[PDB]
Amino acid sequence: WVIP
Amino acid sequence: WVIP
Amino acid sequence: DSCIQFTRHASDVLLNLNRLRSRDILTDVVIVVSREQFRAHKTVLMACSGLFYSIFTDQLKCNLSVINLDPEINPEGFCILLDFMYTSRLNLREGNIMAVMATAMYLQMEHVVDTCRKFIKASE
Amino acid sequence: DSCIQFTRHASDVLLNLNRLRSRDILTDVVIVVSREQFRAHKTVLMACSGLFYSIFTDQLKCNLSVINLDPEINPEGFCILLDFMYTSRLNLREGNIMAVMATAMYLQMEHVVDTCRKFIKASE
Ligand SMILES: O=C1Cc2cc(Nc3ncnc(Cl)c3Cl)ccc2N1
Ligand SMILES: O=C1Cc2cc(Nc3ncnc(Cl)c3Cl)ccc2N1
Ligand SMILES: [Cl-]
Ligand SMILES: [Cl-]
Repeated sequence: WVIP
Repeated sequence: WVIP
Repeated sequence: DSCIQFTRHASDVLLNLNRLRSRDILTDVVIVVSREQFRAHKTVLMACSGLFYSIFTDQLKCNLSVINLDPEINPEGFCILLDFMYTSRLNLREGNIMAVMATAMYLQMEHVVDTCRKFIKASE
Repeated sequence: DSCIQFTRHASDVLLNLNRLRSRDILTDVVIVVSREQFRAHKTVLMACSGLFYSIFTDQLKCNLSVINLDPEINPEGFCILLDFMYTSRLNLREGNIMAVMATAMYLQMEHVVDTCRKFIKASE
């Protein structure tokens, strides 16, 4: 999971 | 395009 | 093999599937979550959820145009997960995390369940 | 927004759509390319090809279960492009590049047309  |  | 790979292809496909969903093109099922209805493509639901994969591979349920979810399922939690299925983006907030995690557990979306558990653990 | 994004989600969706295609699950069209038949999902074809997008948004053609391609289309070129649609991997070889490029032009798959043009230019 990432900060887009 | 890339070499996978 | 000796194939070449187009890096953005999977993302471009999902973007177009979401555009078809937004314009209600070739949607073949309505998911009923209490008073709320959500139109979608059976193939995308199956590709994202262990629960929908089981439902739509069933020889009788594969032909249904309407699927009713368990009454304990929260429509907003479902809406957030349906948006994630079609975009890869999850709108996870303090006010919805419990509903999102419960819905992801029911829908069998293990990567979502995992991030909800981690976000909850950090707040404890 | 304040969404989080699952990096591998689009790739995982496409992988599952290809698994459904391989098991012939919820395929809703057969593409006829001379003597050869290819089963697929209309939504994936539309998501990958300008030609299929135009065909399946047409109010009469959207309901057809069989689509016949132009007789000049090579079945192997089509097969290679159908595999690319469902995997992001293109099996481009000296022996098939001309058929693949002609099929990609007909199908309106601009990124494929672009790499074929570049690979041909390098060999000249
Ligand atoms: O957490 C998850 C996400 C998910 C998706 C699916 N889907 C598929 N799996 C295998 N082959 C096929 Cl053909 C599909 Cl469609 C099944 C289980 C789960 N669990
Ligand atoms: O080279 C290409 C690949 C391609 C795909 C599509 N597909 C879609 N485009 C916009 N909205 C929607 Cl809803 C879809 Cl399905 C249209 C044109 C082209 N050209
Ligand atoms: Cl997931
Ligand atoms: Cl393309």
